[PDB]
Amino acid sequence: MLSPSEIPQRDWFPSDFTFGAATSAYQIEGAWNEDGKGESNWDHFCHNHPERILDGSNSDIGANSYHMYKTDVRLLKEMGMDAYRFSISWPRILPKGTKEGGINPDGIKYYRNLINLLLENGIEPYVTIFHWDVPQALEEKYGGFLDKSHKSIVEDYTYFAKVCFDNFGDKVKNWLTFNEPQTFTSFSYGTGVFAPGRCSPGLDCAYPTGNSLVEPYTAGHNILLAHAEAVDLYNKHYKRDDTRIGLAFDVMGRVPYGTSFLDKQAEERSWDINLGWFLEPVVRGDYPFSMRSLARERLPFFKDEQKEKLAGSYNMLGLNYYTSRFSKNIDISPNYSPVLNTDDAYASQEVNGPDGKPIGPPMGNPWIYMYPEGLKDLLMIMKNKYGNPPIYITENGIGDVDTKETPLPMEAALNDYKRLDYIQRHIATLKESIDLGSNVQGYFAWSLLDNFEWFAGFTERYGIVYVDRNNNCTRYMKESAKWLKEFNTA
Amino acid sequence: QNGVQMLSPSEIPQRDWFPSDFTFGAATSAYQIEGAWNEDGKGESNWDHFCHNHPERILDGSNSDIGANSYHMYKTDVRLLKEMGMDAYRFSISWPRILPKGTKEGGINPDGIKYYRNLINLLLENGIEPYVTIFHWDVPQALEEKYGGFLDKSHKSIVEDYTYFAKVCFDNFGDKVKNWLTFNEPQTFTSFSYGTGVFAPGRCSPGLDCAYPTGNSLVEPYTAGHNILLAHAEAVDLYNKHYKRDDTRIGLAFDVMGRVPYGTSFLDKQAEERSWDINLGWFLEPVVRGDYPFSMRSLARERLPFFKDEQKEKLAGSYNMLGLNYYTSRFSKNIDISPNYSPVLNTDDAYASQEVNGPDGKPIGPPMGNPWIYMYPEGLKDLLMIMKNKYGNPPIYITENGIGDVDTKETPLPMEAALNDYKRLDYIQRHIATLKESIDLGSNVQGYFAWSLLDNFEWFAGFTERYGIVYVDRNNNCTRYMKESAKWLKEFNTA
Repeated sequence: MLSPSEIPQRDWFPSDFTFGAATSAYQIEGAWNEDGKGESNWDHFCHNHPERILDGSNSDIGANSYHMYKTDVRLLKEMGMDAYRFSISWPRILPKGTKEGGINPDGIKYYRNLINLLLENGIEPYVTIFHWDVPQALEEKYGGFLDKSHKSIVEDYTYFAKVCFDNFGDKVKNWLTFNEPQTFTSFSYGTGVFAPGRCSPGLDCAYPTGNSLVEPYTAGHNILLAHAEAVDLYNKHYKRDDTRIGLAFDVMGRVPYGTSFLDKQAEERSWDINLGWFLEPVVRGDYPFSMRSLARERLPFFKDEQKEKLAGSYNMLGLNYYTSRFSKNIDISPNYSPVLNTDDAYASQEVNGPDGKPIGPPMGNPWIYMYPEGLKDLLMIMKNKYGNPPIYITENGIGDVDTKETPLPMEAALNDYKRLDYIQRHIATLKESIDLGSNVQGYFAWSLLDNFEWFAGFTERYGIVYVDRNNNCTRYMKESAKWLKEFNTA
Repeated sequence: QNGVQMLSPSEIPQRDWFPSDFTFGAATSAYQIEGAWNEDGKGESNWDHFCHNHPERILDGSNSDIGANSYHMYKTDVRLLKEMGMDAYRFSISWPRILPKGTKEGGINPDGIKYYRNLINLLLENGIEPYVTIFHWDVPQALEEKYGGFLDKSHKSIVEDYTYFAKVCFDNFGDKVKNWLTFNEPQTFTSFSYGTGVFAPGRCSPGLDCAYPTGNSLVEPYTAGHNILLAHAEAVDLYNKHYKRDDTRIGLAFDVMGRVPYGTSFLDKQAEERSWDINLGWFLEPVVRGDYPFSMRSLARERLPFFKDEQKEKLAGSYNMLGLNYYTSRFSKNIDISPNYSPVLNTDDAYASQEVNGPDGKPIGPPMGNPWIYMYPEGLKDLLMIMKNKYGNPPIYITENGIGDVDTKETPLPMEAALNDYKRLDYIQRHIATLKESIDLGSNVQGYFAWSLLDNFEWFAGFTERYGIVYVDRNNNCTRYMKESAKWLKEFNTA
């Protein structure tokens, strides 16, 4: 269901508000080895462990955007988009990932052509420096963001950002240092469903030698050190009175399981372990109190000089919202003990509350339940607790299932009203939040293109534009994308 | 300052401002007023010892060997309450004056169960409901000298005697008293007795400046507190089957300072929460749900004992009414977890400081005279709303509230000024009015007790402070005179 008068109209938001779509470098690029591109960490994972991909697939082609960016810009423009959020392949720019491994010239040419073409068509680029693709070269030289020396990674990351600032600084006016560090670290060294795939012994991931209790924090700590270092560099030599830098946090809105004041407390620790873990540091200069008290020693401290670079190290914040959960309290005692870094929030995240019903109508996959109301909740917390800063909904959408046993007909795939409904609703929620005081300034539909979904392989289509992989990645606009064209063009 | 800015005439609390069933009274402490520490073979309490062997720990070196010698003037005491039209009267029973050994083997003091016996009937013969406090910091030196008192490691050598000093009370008294209070201000007791050691016996960690610097400021306060909690459920359960009655009620008295964030930051809001926890929740949460509050279990960790499920049962819901002792409030400023900070007292586990001055330099409220009471009636409302909205909105009795006029050797307080306590009158009228606003807001408060119906001994403060609404002439025959406050209260109840 949906509704006539309740349908978001472009003239519901200010003119300067921005609307666009987003994608990930590894998910759409392909050309995994074309033109001297280095081996990313995911290239390795997929190739050597196809048994960690729901369908054993990989992104050696993706949506072949590396060769078809011309059309990607073409869709966007006929869709009348205001901006395009894409990410840059660290391996494609720095094959060895280091300054001295050399700067691959082809990769620079690509992002220049894409950026220029996006600009000639009046589309603003919102670039994500790092979107999970860590050069495999660094992965073996000192264990990527798992570097316990805190320096190699920070310097190797900082130099990468500098190269980006140097070759795309005049055209790119909006930067994002990292994309969802909470996940990346949690999924790469906690559950281990992400590359490299480490985890505590006994658990089931590719390299069960890791430590789901101490690794996520180590990698996440470096990330924050790299952000502060890159942003320091940005503010000192590249920042213009009209350019911005920041980062995107993954986030699900938490809600009390029952009614006990205990579940409200769980909710708080939940928002903390999820959003605050990385937000609090870039805002005040240190992690959430809760975490320092529940993960005690397993969470490094920061030198005063670091606490200083991190605080206020942003002009805008990116929010990636999909669903929400119920947070039920879990008391401290001898009967319980944390398995994952995430179990430190001494709270469980349910989908179904005490009434047995789902926190929202299922959207098709194993985790997306529609609850746009949690979106407003998050927008009010940013507003009332963390200074109501410029927020951009950098990701939002759903993923239609399309597998071997239950392939999804192209005619049906193209008629995504479950998605069209989902988008309209969240976009309407931004009109409610704005009226409620939020400082949101834009929305990005997740996956302008159908593409690789990490461990989910090609079983899900998140795009608003259909990609025929068994053709020549030919593209066909979905109903959602067509509404978005009417929304922007009207 | 000296001048009192009082409430506008129209703003002055009237009696018909509250329901006919609300109750108004005054309160006192056994050791503080009784005196007669030994008369009639009464066992030595822990404070008798402290004061006698350590008069250096008393600001004026005195003790309460006589106090307000109420032991012989209970008739006069009740007569004042009658005149003032008081509805109830809170008081405590002296442990060593029922069992100079706190145990069966030690027996009982005939004249002990006599004193309190007459006291009650007399009170009941004037329409004055009695609210008795089972334990009020007075421990029989018997137990303290035996197994350290409430520092019992076993968790029963002391849970036995108490459950016995208690049970035996319900025997000779639980027949007239319709409202009981197991303990009074456990937090203060523990933290002051085995943390900063200002309270008998005076145990604080090495390096610290107390009488016996060999204790552990970070653990003892947590064990003594642990014991008191068990001793409570034990007793209460006993009273819930051997002395229970439909028109009776039972609970405990919690001391509590209001908490308000120091600054605008959300970090200070968080500090405030841990502060309400280390103070009120430490003991409240246990009797409400069965276990201490999350924050403490995370900040104090191992130092905070656990409970057996057959204990997490006898504590959960062990009360029909709760007692609140409110005096002042504080600003809670966040203090982060880091290599540069480590706890020294059991109270430092709140990772928060309790300021009196705000970031604007000014006091959270006007100083009332002594070293710690700042008038902030709003804090009382905040508390009542938490009891309401978070802890079930149970029956609350403001069991203590008042101020202490300073009276020392170097700065004697003339009886004339002592008798005109407009600073105290204003403090009471303001807190009483705050209850009227709390009642309209939904709070389930049902009574108010003025702290110290009598001028008396003030623990480590000795006789330097007069908290009474009735002046006591110790340099006479403890002759009593009503202060201006007590006179208004008589008009408030009588009008």
